[PDB]
Amino acid sequence: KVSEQLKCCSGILKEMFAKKHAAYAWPFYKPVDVEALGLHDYCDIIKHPMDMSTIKSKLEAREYRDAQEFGADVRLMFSNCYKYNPPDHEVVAMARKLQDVFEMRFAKMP
Ligand SMILES: Cc1nnc2n1-c1ccccc1C(c1ccccc1)=N[C@H]2NC(=O)OCc1ccccc1
Repeated sequence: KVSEQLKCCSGILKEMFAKKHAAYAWPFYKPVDVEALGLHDYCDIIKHPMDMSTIKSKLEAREYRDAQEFGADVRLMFSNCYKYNPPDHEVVAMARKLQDVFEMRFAKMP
């Protein structure tokens, strides 16, 4: 069961990285580069930063003990985005589009 669900989770992340979703997924590929982006207050507001590459590394290092732990990291990524940015921000619109993809696949896990 657990190995099966983590297998599915790897398939979900792979979909999220796929060219099909690149136009709204790209901001989540890597850790937020606060210095490059000039986000002086990002670490004041966001205590547990998360991104798709860190999630990929954690999967491949077999650091998730079940699918819900993986699920909580993905949702943390998205929540950090919603916490930091105003609701009308361009990056929030992208986050919700990508969360469409995640939530639909995640719910249909065996
Ligand atoms: C993820 C995530 N969470 N927040 C943010 N990203 C993020 C992470 C990585 C990369 C981009 C972003 C974008 C973003 C994404 C898409 C469009 C616009 C902004 N916006 C970032 N937020 C912000 O205020 O950037 C200022 C800004 C605004 C405009 C330009 C430069 C800097």
